[PDB]
Amino acid sequence: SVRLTWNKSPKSVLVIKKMRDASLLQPFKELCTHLMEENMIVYVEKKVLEDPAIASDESFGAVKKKFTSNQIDFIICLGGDGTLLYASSLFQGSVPPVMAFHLGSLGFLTPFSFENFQSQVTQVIEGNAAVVLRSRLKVRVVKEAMQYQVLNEVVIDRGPSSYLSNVDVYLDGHLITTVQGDGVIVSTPTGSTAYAAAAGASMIHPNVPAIMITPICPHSLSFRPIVVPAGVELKIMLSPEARNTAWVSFDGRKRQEIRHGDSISITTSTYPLPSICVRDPVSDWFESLAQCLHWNV
Amino acid sequence: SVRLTWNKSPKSVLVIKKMRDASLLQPFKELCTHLMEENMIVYVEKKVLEDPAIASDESFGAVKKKFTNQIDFIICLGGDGTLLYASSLFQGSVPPVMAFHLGSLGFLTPFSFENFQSQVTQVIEGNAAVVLRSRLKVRVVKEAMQYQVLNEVVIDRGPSSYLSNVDVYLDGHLITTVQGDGVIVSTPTGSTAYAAAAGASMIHPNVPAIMITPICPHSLSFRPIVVPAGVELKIMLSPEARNTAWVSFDGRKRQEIRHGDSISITTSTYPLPSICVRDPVSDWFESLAQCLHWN
Amino acid sequence: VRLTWNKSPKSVLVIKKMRDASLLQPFKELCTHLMEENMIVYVEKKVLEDPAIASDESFGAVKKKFTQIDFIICLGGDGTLLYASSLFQGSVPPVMAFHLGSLGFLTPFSFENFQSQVTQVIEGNAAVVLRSRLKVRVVKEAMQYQVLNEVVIDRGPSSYLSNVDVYLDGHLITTVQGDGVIVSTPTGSTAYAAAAGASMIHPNVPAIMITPICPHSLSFRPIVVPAGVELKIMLSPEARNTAWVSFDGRKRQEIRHGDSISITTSTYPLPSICVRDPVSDWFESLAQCLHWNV
Amino acid sequence: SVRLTWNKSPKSVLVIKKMRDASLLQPFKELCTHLMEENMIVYVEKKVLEDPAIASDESFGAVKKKFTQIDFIICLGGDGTLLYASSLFQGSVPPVMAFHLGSLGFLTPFSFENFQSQVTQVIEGNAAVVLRSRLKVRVVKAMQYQVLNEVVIDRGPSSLSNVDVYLDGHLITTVQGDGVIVSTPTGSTAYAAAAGASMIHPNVPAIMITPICPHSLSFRPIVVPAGVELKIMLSPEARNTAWVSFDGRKRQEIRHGDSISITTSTYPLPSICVRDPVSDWFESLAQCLHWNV
Repeated sequence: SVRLTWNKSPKSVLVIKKMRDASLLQPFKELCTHLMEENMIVYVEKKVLEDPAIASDESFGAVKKKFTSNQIDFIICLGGDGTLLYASSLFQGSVPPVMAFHLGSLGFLTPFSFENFQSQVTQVIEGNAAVVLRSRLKVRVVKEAMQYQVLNEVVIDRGPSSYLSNVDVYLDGHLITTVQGDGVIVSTPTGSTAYAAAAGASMIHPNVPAIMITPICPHSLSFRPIVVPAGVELKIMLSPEARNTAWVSFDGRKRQEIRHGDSISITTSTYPLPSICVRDPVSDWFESLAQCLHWNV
Repeated sequence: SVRLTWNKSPKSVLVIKKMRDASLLQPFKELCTHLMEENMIVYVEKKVLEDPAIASDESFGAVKKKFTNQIDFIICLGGDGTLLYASSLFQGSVPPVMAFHLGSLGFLTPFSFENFQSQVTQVIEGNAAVVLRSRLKVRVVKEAMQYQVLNEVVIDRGPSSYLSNVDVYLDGHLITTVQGDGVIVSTPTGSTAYAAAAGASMIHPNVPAIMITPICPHSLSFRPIVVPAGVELKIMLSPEARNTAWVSFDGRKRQEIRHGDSISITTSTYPLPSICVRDPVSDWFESLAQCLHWN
Repeated sequence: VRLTWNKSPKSVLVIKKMRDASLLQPFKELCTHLMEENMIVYVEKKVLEDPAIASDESFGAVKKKFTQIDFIICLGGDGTLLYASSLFQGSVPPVMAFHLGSLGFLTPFSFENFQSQVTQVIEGNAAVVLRSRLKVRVVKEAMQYQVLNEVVIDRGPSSYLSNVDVYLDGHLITTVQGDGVIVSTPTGSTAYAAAAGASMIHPNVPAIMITPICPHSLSFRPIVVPAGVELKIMLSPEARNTAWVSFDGRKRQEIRHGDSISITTSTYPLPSICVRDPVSDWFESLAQCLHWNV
Repeated sequence: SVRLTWNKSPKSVLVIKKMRDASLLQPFKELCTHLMEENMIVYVEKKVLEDPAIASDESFGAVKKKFTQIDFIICLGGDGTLLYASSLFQGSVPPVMAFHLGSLGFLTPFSFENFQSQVTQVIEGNAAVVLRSRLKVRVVKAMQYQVLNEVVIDRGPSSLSNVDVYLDGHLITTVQGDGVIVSTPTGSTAYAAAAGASMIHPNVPAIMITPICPHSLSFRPIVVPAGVELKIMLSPEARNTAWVSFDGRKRQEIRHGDSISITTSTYPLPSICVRDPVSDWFESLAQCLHWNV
């Protein structure tokens, strides 16, 4: 039940929109006006302020000139479960608190509703609103060097190919299983409702410190989606007696092939992602399950 | 349980080897010598009799010369892939197929290689039980190309990313729109194939039905369904989708399907008969036990 | 599918779900219309004795005209058609099931404009689904049953694992260990069998399902076998305690070491009339009731 | 990485046997003689030393008199003995070492071969342990229970079940079906696994909620933070009694006014690992339930 900690009053706001959506153009204008109305410096993505849709409207040009890594104090995200992934990408270090709004479809990371947004934003800036310290994974891909921070899942699966994958999974140098099938969806508790859920994984509340291992259509019918303690060091590498190679993805981002020499190491990060909740960590998660994924209906 | 009907005594044998396996050389040589001992014409794949392993061994050159709608009986070597190749090579009325498992045992390879001469003589002379395995007549129409599929036809997100939105029409009615990795519409014989890894139930090959199984569906309440055999399926991309989908036929040629393309699936009239070592039922459960660890 | 009455229908057997006030008034409207035509109406003798139906003197006018079955009309959801099969161990006549409120897998017909729908079934030809049933025979150290949805062998007033052997043509296939088994017809694939992880089978597939209840082994999945097979389930000799058998949520009887149960597809199917077609009715039922898509 | 802290050298040992097995009769004699050989008091259940098998054998009568606050627990049997060990210790339970004579379970890491050398290491040296979580359960009609594997609320001698589940005062779900199998991470490999639950390592501090054959096709097992307050009670509608079981112990009947509350206990069960907590758990998966062939 961590409430909040500002230390110094907020002054920098990084507003990130899902883009490529006309429906989000108009609500973006209203929020920026109110945020700019208060004595708060507003950061917006560099590419966002130069789209033809935002450039054509000369009415909004009044505040466009007042826009502007390590000085962001608070993040506002527009969009459902596709924007918070991008927010974590720009912050490999300590990411500030993130408040996500759902305009239409409601996701697992977007509790706040857009109606009466002025009152909700003022409460976060002035008052205290409860947060969930969501866990993240740091993955290192060693080539025979390149870290990543992953919020939902890292997937090691067969890319363009036909043969079943044969990749070995190590847990603290104590090789546990060799998964044969499409792949594995090693994931955080936040990703338990993500693509990992489609593979038969159980749904973990984001306050449970753990790392999940879930196959994608395993060949063995007794292979279950285990979950391991948070502080363990994983290591996934191709088995030496295995034809064809495998591809790795990071929250639906850059895909790079791993061969008989490359190894990926997974460990829980020390820089969590705080997401603000509208009511409380427990009720919002269960409300999200029913409204989005139909947990009980 | 239909046994056998030769009409005329067998004279042509088509032997397919799994290939790319040195362990299959000597048993193949022994079987070919035994078959050539009898007055039976032996057909072997043309590109099989040109490998460096089969060319270097000059001892086998004594019988190498005697090789060669004209096949009466099929002998298969390999596990669960050789019968796929045989079905691919025979788009019409495929003759009876007998499969031998040399090491690993599959769902389509009941016969053991020990005392192979006696088993082959019994199959040729006597009557042995068969399973008339069903196949699918998939037709892909472009904005023209039929295939016969024994295990499964898969429509999934191929060399690309992002979710999939493809519509499934059954007898002209949109039954469902599957979102996820894809769908594994398959025969009962494929119920133990990759369709099984996606959560499908295990259907005995004497059940006349067609299965529909998703690959990691987005909705938690979307269970595999099985539909009557004599149904006409039709899978095509949803109009409100951007990324195209890729279709595979038993792990064979993959072709991307765009908005204007549709695939139609219907039970074939040319089944694949596979001879059983003991009976059509017990062999399936034995294969489930050892091959797949059913319990 | 090409329904022929041979002789025009004259006997109608109406079964109500009972213990439901909401079904009292709709029952009155249908019986008046059915009695309006020159058609003998059969109703269960215990139906016309409830205080609710006796108190209303207005309906007493046609109560006397109630009373070899040619056609069956059912009211209720997924619980009435099971009772309809119970009274007919032989050739059950076609059954038309109405849903008032909740919609089930056995009840396609909507109660609105029931007069037009009933007249079409009586006069015109409608489409039917020949639902498969199981001839279950229990032999002690003989009681024969007909089961439409499922026969379940599981622990009852006790709490321990189960070790029961499943024989298939004398070639015992597995010893299921866990809660039990839900051997069932395709019509029961949208029932308690489905709650155990069974795939949903269209009722035109002629096969028999075997679905465990919480099996102890992780790699043990529901199987479906050809319809014409003879199943035989009996307790394993090296197993303590006993198991209990249920027939569509009906009488339970304990089976001990010497008792065996034999299951075989019946030769007397249950014809259920569909509103549009055998296929699209089933898929609509999946979405509206079991949420197969959402 | 805490391993063990005896503080005071062990002097009291409670040896509990799975019983009802002739194969376990002989190994029981060997261990008790060796444990009594060292200057260490041995406790045995009072009903154990009265069976015809133990009374008839006059050879073992030499030390039968010397049997008699427990400092260390030795268990014989597979996955059925530590449940009995938890029952006798509702407070702080001492370290528990379990031997698998034949069948290999999840709470029984130690093998009986070269037992004497293994016993000396535990008494003298330090061995790694798993602080397994337990659930304190209150049934209010205030009879508490401590549960190691699972508490099950399911239909019993009857024929669906409509029972409500509350989490910190909020109705999270209403489960319809056979019932709910709320369990600890140690119970994830127990009958909770047969219900479709994922397999949780016993070092993950969480509480699992899993249905038993739920009516809805989409009702996935959920796992919640350890320090949360569960409260399960019958729905006001669908008046039919449900039954509650605690690791297969006394099955009670819950009516409309009965409530069951589940929270993580503050008295864990320390089970001694054989080589290390991580590798031992994966070894048990391969042999017991054949996880990935």
